[PDB]
Amino acid sequence: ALPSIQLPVDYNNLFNEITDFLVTFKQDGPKYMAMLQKVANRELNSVIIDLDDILQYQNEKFLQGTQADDLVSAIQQNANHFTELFCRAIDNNMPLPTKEIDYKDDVLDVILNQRRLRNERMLSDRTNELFPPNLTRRYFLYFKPLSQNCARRYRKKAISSKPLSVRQIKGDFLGQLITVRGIITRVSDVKPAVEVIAYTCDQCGYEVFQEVNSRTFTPLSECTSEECSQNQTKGQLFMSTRASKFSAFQECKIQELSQQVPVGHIPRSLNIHVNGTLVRSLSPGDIVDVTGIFLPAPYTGFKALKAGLLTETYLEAQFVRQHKKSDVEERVMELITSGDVYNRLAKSIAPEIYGNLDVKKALLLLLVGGVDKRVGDGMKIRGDINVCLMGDPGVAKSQLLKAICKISPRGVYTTGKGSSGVGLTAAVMKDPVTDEMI
Amino acid sequence: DAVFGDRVRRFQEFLDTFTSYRDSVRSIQVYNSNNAANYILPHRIIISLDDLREFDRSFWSGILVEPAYFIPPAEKALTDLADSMDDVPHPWKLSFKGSFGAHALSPRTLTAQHLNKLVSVEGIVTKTSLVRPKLIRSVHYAAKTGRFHYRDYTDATTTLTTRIPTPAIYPTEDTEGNKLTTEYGYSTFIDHQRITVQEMPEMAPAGQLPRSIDVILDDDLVDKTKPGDRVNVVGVFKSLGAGGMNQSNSNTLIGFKTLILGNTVYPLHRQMLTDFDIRNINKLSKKKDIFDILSQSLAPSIYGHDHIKKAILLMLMGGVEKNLENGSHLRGDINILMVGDPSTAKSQLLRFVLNTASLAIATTGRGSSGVGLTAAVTTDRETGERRLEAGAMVLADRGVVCIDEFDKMTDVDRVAIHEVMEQQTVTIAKAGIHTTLNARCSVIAAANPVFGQYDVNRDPHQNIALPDSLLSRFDLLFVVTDDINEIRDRSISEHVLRTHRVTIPFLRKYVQYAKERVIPQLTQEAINVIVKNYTDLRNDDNTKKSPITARTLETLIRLATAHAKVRLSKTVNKVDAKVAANLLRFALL
DNA sequence: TTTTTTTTTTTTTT
Ligand SMILES: Nc1ncnc2c1ncn2[C@@H]1O[C@H](COP(=O)(O)OP(=O)(O)NP(=O)(O)O)[C@@H](O)[C@H]1O
Repeated sequence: ALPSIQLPVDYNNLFNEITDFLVTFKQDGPKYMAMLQKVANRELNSVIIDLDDILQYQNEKFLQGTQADDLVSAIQQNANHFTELFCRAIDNNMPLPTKEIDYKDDVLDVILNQRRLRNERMLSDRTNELFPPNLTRRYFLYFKPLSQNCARRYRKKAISSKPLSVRQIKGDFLGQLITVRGIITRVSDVKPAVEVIAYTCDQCGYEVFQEVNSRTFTPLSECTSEECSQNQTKGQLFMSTRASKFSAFQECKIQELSQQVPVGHIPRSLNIHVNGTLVRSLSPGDIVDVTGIFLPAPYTGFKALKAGLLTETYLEAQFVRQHKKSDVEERVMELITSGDVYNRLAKSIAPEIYGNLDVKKALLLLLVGGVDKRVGDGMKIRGDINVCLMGDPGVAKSQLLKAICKISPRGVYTTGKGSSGVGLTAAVMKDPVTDEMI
Repeated sequence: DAVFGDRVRRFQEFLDTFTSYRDSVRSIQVYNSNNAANYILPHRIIISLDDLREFDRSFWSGILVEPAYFIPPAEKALTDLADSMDDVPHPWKLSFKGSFGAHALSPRTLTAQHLNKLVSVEGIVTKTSLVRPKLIRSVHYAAKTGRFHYRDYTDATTTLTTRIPTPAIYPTEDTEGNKLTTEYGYSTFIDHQRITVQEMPEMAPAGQLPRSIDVILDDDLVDKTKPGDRVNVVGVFKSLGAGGMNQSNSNTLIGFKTLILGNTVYPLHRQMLTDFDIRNINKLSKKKDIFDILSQSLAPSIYGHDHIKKAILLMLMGGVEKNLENGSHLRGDINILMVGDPSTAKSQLLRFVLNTASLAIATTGRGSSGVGLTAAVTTDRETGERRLEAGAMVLADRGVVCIDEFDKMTDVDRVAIHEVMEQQTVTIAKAGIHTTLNARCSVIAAANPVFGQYDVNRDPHQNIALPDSLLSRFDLLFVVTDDINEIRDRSISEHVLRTHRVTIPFLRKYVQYAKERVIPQLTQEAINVIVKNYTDLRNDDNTKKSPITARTLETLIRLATAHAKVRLSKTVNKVDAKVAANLLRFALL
């Protein structure tokens, strides 16, 4: 019944290494001692733990002995447990006071304050097994990748590292923290999810905390509390939505680069979850180096349908690196003193296309447009320059527009089909997937 | 299962005797660690079955016959052996070859006896049920009691042998009740797939239609093969599933849908040039009339039209490519169209571009939905996932699309056809997934005169049959007259009569090589001429006919570049441009 | 002990 076999991997000492990893360090006082505080100080939420300093810290833990067991490779080979352990010890050395906490001020801050004060005080009357550590956090943990120029220490192969295609993505990559690159598509809107989630009880009260594990769970009422229980008959209990905590969740698919792919083989988009402070980080149609923990989430179901179990998996967000993110009037002041603002900047329009600066000349009128006017009643007199092109076939006039919207403020580059009637007139185009009728 | 070990110690003798397999065995065992010295190898081995009759025929036959009783211990034997190999610093797999067989058969037929036996079965790949990774081994970590805990899950599709319904739940707090966390990044997941194969349509016996059957692809076999490819697929044909008799449902005759597990999946018709061959490729490459030569051999029956032939080979190279940095590409592949009175051999001419060309797929008019457009397989198929599937033009990526009656295609298709050529991609909004996927393709078609034989009499305007931007993207429009010369007609007759009554295969072996080695880039010598030529066109070709654009000049680039690959010159040269100046004259006159 | 499904093809129609 469930055979069990030893392996070189042991969490026991690694925990200790994590304690010495945080709050004890120099090269980057250290970053792990007072920034952790600044989280407990409530000026910051995201805990950014770099694979960089895991490497440099193993430079402190090896070279520079005494030698220590593997980290970044053990990390990216598992990727999930290291947020449940490396982060769990953070509770121990976190600064107490910390500074200027107040209470309310913040809503629910007094709730949890008086949660554990009414908890300990109602536990003080009974004494005259505790709210889980994940309940009080208010900080997310984000690992970031090591490319790296200092990964060249080197551990060589162990670096991924590479932003491989989803075609390159494999089944052995389950439970592996990796880099992936690709376009954002459909980017589900941010929604709360859940975390513990304390449901109150009716007669003698108390409380119980149902862990939030997986994607779904069974709700429960009965009575757990010994006093409402068995007398009489059972204390009723309901969920308290202000006793709940919600981790931030926005799931977004990321499509393949399309040049990563073999010539046939339609693009394969992959499923990703967002958690935490990194919410809102990703917007539609955006290429990014996205690193994250990739885990199976079966099933619901179906079930006996699948078989084999055929996981279907998903990705969770960890880190985001996005490609391509007065003294400004002074930056303008070589142009102000340049003279010939109108003809010169008219030459500056689409410098690629040769000839017909007479056309660019009017395009210049467009980029600025203006000024409108308001008649005082009022009804606007444009104010807006509607100028059209002509002649054919190619001319690469498309380039004139192509650069114009690329540069001109709030531009829309369109065509006949192209932007439709409903591509121009707000209607009720049923929303695909996430619903509905947006 | 003492006999299970008997198959192994029988085959154990086969280990190291003969040892000719251990070379590649060791090789895997080395190149893996050589990638481990870097700064990827599959675990499985091709075994020519041919050798095994030289040890045990008594073992031989059953390998095909009852592989469930034979292949898993020899499977174990590969692993056993390789494990006995160095060094300390996985279940593996097999393929074989054939050397067949009974068991030689095509997918058109199968069962009864053919079931439960190793078989090689070949053909068209469709529709490509798309990839999802699959669960196999479970693992968990107890605390504080620690240790390491695990399960092993087995689907009916895994291995061969029937086994108890393992699925499907995590062991989850095995006694004593200690918490057990999933080991992710530990426990095993092999990817799985099910890929049907349609028998070749042309080898179909009668009016009866093509029948595909599925074959499961585990581990490596996935992503090896796209739809539409000719593939010999070998493996063991499983009897799978309940007979409807598992339950009261359903009371009926029907049942036992079945497929083939494993094994090899070879593509067929790349290629293999050795040395002695490519030495001929280059020996011929030295000769300066070879362009015309290669052109003539294209159409064994067909009369002349050598300018069209040349044009075709010019499309057969691909004419390189150049991708801008941080900007849109300059299309290098060549798109042409044929037009003329019926019996020009235009369709039949397309059928030559059917075989030598190394893909792509040809179509008669219709066509659609959106051709290469996926048209959004709906809904799902399967497990709640809406899916796309390879369309014609997509399947044709980096290959030859050909069209019978491009004039007879819908006006609605034409939209995406513009999208096929300039934009050179595929935009999909339909349900749906918004992917823009590369449509880059070499495309040639044929259109008949809109009205009768007036192709020659009427102006090109109204003779187009497919205006307008469609005309721009075309590198060449070829008017071919059915016009009569009795002088010519004698010639027309005799070769046509000796019909029913310089080598092409090598031409494919050469073209393929000229693609990857090498791209010519450019020299200014072509440039110092074709410019003069283009302006010469604009100041002249408008005193004759139309059209003229910058694009038609960009074809001078592509044309010259095509012949540049034909010379196998490391660079573009002036005389190649002279080949272009040749081709466009006859293009418009 | 039950699970869960709207495009694409063709059609007849003002
Ligand atoms: N050298 C040749 N030149 C022309 N036709 C040939 C030649 N050799 C054979 N043929 C025959 O000529 C016919 C060509 O028909 P073809 O024009 O290719 O089909 P099609 O164009 O689709 N019919 P249509 O659409 O009306 O033009 C076939 O029957 C060929 O076998």
